[PDB]
Amino acid sequence: GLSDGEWQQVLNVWGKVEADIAGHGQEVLIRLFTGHPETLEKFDKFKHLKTEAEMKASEDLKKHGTVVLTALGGILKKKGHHEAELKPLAQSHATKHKIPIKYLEFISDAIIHVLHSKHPGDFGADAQGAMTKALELFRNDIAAKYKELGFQG
Ligand code: HEM
Repeated sequence: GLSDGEWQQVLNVWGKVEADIAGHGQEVLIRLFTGHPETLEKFDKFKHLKTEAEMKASEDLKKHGTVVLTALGGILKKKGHHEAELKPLAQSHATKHKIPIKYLEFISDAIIHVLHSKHPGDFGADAQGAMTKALELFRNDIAAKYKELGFQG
């Protein structure tokens, strides 16, 4: 788990995201889609986006970014006590959306990238460490739910 100090760092970093949830969410999804085009194919409603310019101009993509980061933020604020929040997300992502855990790794990495991109010099080594642990815990708890379901891809 994370220490109390680590959780405080995570939620301090999260304040940056909360100042511009839509902008952070958009950039995270664009980073995901451009770095890993296979991920776009899981989204019937984003498949039509043929260029990054189109992605940037998509108001629905920004909207989904808000949905994604709002859900993640609610989970992070539980500081690991997130079974009720996380279980349904894991199950919808496995059973309905068919999202391999690899893609959760990709989006976790995208979040770290976007934080540095939007806040260069203001996302310190301790902060990166703590946020990485939180995202690993999130991913790992999802992975346990995936194993329960026998879901791979
Ligand atoms: C931080 C990690 C993620 C969070 C917090 C998150 C959150 C959400 C939420 C709240 C929804 C709407 C409710 C639901 O269907 O459960 C959703 C829908 C969806 N998610 Fe995720 N998600 C994450 C990662 C991913 C990734 C990596 C992919 C694919 C590469 C993905 C694919 C989808 C798809 C296809 C939908 C349905 C979208 C629609 O057509 O409305 N998610 N996600």
